[PDB]
Amino acid sequence: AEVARAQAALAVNISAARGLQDVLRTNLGPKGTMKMLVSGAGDIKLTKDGNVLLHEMQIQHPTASLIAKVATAQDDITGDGTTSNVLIIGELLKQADLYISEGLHPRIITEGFEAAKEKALQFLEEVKVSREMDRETLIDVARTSLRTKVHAELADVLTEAVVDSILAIKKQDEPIDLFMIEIMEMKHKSETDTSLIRGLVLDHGARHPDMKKRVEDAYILTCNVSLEYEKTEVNSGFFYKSAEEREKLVKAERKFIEDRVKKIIELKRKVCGDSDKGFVVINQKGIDPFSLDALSKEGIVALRRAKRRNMERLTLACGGVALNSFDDLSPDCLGHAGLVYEYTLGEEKFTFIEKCNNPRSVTLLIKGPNKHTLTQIKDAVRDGLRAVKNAIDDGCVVPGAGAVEVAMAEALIKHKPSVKGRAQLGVQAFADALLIIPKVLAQNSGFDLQETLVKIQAEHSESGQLVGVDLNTGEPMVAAEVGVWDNYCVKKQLLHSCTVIATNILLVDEIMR
Amino acid sequence: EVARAQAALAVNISAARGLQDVLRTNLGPKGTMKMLVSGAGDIKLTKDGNVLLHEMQIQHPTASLIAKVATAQDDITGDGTTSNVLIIGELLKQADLYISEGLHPRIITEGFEAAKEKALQFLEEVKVSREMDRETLIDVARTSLRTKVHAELADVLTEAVVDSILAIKKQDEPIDLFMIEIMEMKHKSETDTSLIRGLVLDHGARHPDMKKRVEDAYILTCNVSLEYEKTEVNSGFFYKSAEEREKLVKAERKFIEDRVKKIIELKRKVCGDSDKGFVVINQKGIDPFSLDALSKEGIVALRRAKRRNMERLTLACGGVALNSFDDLSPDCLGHAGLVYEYTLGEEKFTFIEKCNNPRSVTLLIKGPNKHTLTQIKDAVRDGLRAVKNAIDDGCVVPGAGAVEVAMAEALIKHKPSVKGRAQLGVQAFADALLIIPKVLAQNSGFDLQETLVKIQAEHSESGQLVGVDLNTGEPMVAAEVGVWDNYCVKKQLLHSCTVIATNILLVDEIMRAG
Amino acid sequence: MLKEGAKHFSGLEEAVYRNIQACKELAQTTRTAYGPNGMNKMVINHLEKLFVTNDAATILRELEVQHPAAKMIVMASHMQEQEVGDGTNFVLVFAGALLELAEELLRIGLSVSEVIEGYEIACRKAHEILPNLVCCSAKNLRDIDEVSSLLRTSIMSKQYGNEVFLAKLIAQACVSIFPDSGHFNVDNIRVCKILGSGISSSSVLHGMVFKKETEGDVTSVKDAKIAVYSCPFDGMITETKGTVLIKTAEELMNFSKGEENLMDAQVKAIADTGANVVVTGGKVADMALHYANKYNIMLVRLNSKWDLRRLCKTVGATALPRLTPPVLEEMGHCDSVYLSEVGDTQVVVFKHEKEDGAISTIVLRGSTDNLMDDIERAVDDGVNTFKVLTRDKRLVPGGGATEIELAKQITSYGETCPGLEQYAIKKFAEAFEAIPRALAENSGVKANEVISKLYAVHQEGNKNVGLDIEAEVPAVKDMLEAGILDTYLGKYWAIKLATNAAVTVLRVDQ
Repeated sequence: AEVARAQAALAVNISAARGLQDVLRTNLGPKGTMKMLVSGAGDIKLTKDGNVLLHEMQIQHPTASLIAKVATAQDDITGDGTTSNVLIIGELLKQADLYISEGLHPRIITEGFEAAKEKALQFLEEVKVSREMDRETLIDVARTSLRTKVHAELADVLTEAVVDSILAIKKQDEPIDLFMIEIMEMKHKSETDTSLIRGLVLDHGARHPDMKKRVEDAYILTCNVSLEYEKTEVNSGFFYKSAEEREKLVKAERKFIEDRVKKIIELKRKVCGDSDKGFVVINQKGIDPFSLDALSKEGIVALRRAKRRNMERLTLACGGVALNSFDDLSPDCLGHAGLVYEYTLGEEKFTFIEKCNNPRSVTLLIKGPNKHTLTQIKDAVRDGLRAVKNAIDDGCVVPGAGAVEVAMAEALIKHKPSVKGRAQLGVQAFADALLIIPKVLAQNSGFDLQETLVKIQAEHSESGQLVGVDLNTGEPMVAAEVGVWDNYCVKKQLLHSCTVIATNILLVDEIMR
Repeated sequence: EVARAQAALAVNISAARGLQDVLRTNLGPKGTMKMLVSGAGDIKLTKDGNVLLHEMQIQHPTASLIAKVATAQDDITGDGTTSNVLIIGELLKQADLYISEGLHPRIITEGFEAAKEKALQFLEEVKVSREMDRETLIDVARTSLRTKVHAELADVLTEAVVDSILAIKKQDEPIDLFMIEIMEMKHKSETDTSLIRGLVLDHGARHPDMKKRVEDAYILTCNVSLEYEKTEVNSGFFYKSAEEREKLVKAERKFIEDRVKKIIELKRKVCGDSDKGFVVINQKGIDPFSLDALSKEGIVALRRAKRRNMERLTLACGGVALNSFDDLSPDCLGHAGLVYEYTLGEEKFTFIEKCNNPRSVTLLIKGPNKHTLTQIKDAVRDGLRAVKNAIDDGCVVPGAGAVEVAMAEALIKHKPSVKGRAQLGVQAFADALLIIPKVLAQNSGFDLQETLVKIQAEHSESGQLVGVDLNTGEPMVAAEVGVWDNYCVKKQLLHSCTVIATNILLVDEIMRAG
Repeated sequence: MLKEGAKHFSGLEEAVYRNIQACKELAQTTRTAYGPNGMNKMVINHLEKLFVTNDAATILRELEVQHPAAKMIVMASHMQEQEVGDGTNFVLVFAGALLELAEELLRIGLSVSEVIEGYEIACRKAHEILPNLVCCSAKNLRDIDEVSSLLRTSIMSKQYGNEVFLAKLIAQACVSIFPDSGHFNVDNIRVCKILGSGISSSSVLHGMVFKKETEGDVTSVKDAKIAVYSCPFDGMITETKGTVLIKTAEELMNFSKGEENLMDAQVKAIADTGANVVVTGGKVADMALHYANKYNIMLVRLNSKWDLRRLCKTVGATALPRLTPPVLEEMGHCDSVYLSEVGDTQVVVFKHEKEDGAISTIVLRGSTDNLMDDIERAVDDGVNTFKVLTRDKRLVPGGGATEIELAKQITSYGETCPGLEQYAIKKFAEAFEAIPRALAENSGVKANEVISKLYAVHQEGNKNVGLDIEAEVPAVKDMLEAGILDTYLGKYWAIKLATNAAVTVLRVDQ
């Protein structure tokens, strides 16, 4: 079959690499924009996240393979640098391609990349300082982290709720949040808003007037296999088949209901006294109006529709045990929630299980009237938290906003590699690949990239002042000053995926078809 | 037809490379010859930048425009046109890269100039003031001829070069419009390159055996008619008057045997013997029987001379010019300590040689008489102007890129402005310098990168001027090597490279119309 | 170019690819055109004249090529032939062969100067061991078989069949008659073909052979004051009149009568100018001729410019139209001026032969000129293959034996030398087998058979090939030991001249 040979085998690779990469430069930093990718769903995705648009819909390329490979882990490792991980290699390549365009080995030009990344990783290790887990210190990062991920006003509006999520951690060890992400979504009258709630919240509740609003002593009966059955941990069968069967089926349900609500109410009677202490059954299916009423007059707080994953964080928050039945139970299995509350904002009834015995979780209620809003404003949350958590997860952090960028480039002293130009050339595209971070930011504003960038060097060419593109104005700033800082996980890891994939290019000297 | 701005600049810069690239060895011994059978449609051979330009009918304005200013250096140096084109388009390569990324075409053109200076300042800084001896000029001779021809061919050439200019250095004339007398000769081989401190006489006298070896040359360069003409000629000519023709027949040979006796007496006055050689050279025809009278007197009486030769005869000999031989003192005619009347082929080419006070020195080459025999003549002749510059400038620096890096270094080693703005220009500017050795080294050998990091680190380690082995690709101390840049040559083309590269960067449209 | 610009028909493909092939096809023609061969190549002139030759320049002169590649080099074989006889048919093919090794080196990616010099380097090395290849020298230029041994070669180097008696008759033509000490004359030695008899019947008449009719009575004296005239008699009459015949009638009878004694006048003034023979580039005039028969002036009714040339050349003659009583300028040279019949045609003969003015004019009998021409082609060379103007020619093996000798030698050195220089010097000693491959074809065998043995014969300076069955299986002839030898000289030239261009012709990409 068809074999692509030599520079033809090289071209479409670097061609589909850099060009599609060049497609993406509307973004990466608050001076970047959102980028619209409509998936097969007809969904409107306006995103500044690089990790996102790769996998969703990307013009068919063999090169579309390795790009989806690396920037995945970039969102996986850090959560940021993903919008960053795009723009490095093309610069590196466009610069490196010259040497090959000048007839030098992708082999030897590989070897300067590898050699150069060290002293930048060194520089990263050098130019970083410990940027403490203090929320305000993380704010400046969370401020800036979401910026490279998304729009400032969106990067900003989350930064409040963002670090608070990573603030409630138990000394959790993750670079990212898991349980601090509890995504509640409401159709709102404000497109961008998020309600940050500590601990788990349940998707839907069940409200009843006799049902206690805020339960400070809450013995949590997690519930399943609902009132439609009679003391069964297994869900039984139904006959709706014939219009007559539907009639004779649903009447016995009351008794099936009656059993469980009974089993429920007397379970409150054991542990809680009669109504004396608050009580909560959480019925993770619907709550039948009798038992909805009958548990309510009981003093029980009966909760409709908690998720199986809500079930999962449920018994950890109250520190209790889940039950798949409504039925009399050892009191230990009833979880004690120092707070069970249920909050109805509009249509949705948000159960607040608070004073979570494990505050492994917090809850983010995502707002928007519109999908793309509700879609996107959720997106910024998800990457940024993962990113921003690195600011708390790593006491070390490292300056963002270009401050460090021109430095390693200045310090690289490409002639210092003297061996061939195996290194000495591959370091040249390297300092170039370094500065794409100030470029696009200096780019996206007025002037040029260089016009500001050439300041940034000549500015930091006065050494020790770590200067970079002021994130929005495309003009100089010192990123160490404001605290605009990219995660120790952002900047350290990023070079790794960058150096290897552009190398993978250079190691492919042939593509058969 | 029109192309705007960006589209205007492409046709400019795009036209340069391939054009430019053909010359990637036009310089040093590695320089590759190029043959026009197509220039006018005629078989030829050439290496020079400006010359090859004009030689080919060159259709593109890009090709067209520099040849005009490339005429300047080839006028001045004669070579480095063999060079300059290379930095120029590589410079053109640089500026676009900004505008490619985007940047204003002004500021890049703007940023070349302090660059054009700080580098020219480096010229002041690098220029190696040398005290010219024939040997120094020998290696100056061969560095321009290596650019031209074989260093082998540079050898027999070098002699006459540094020797011809050697007698004009006596004259203390820093330039040579004399001792530029060159001769080509019938031979199987263009190898022969001969040096006559005097002249060489194309025309032979219609009478052989007059004085075949003129030892003492007493030269009256004479417009004189010793052929008035012998028979019926009236004013010297035929006409419509018999009455005048009837009177005008006899005085002819009388006016001639006059000038015969005017030479006869002159010879014996100049000589009194046939021992001391003697020469008469007519700008016109002479009677052979006049000659016959004179050829037997010890003269070589010559005819139909070329007024140009008369000069170097009148000058390098200190010769003289009259319309009447009369008698003149023996010394009253200019002199060449020997005259050698020389036939190779069927024509005697008389060497009036060691012409007393030569201002002119004659360079004979014997050859197959092809554009081969041309490819040698041009070769020496710009080196002549090149080595002439070494008379001009006391500063000659080596070539082979020993200059470029160290020059390209500083302005790159530091932003000479410490502006990105200028460095935009400068990084564009100071970069193109390296084109010459880096291709030549790779033309001859290994990738530029090594020699570059060599020559740089070398210069960085040395500061000694180290330059390519132009058939290897390895840097060698180019001063000692002898590949040598007149501070004349390099500085000019530097200016020449940049001074054009600006307003041509500034052509933001071209309409085809006029 | 990419642009509209400049002037080139070489470069890129052309330089590498197309010039080499322009450097190929004609060398490809010359391969069995040189050396012992049965190859034959038909050619038509601007005359449209059908003719066969294994000589190049004949073929060459009418060949036009947009490239200089094929174009420029042919001067060398001429520059060669300027020096000598054949070996010229070898000159180019030597280049073309060794050339296309470089385009391979260009495929192998070897630099020009890197490709260039090793040849040039070894071009010496050839010339260096080339004297070591002197297996003999030329003893008696007077001897026939001394000379015939050689002459057979360029003829062989032209064509295989007729070489022998040619090599005989050419020394029987007495290349002897000159010292050839630095004095040798092919103006005094001319090949003049009688159309008639045989070519084995072809003779050599020492003294000018002019097959042109000896007109009327022979020379006044044998030291002939010679009047060579382009148009000595154009007629003395003009008949223009009333009728351009008669109107006043007796005015006619004047000039047709008054014409002829003006031809007498001229002819008497041929006897009066003193010419012992008058020579008419123009026509003879019968009354004049009759007067020239009275005055017994030898005449030539009609004279080729070629005639007039050699006439004007050697006599010191000047061919002139004369409507006047003639003037000797031409005068004499030749001290015996005769009439011969060879092929039984009147041969105007001029002989002064001094060993220096010595005229030995080959007179070719034959019933075909194309015959006597492709003959004269090899005959052109043999005399000037004989013409070295070293009486001692340092005779080196003929036929190409010296080739394989240095094939081993210089590639063994080409082995020893290092670098990319190697194949440069190595391809050099590989340039020989081309003709040992070329003639091996017309011989009827592959060159490996040839060359392996031409290698396995190792150092010989004898063992070689050509058109032969000895050239077939054995890969052995005596291209020395049989009497087939070569002057040391053209070797140096056939070597050197082609090496220069092959180097040079590539370097120009324009």
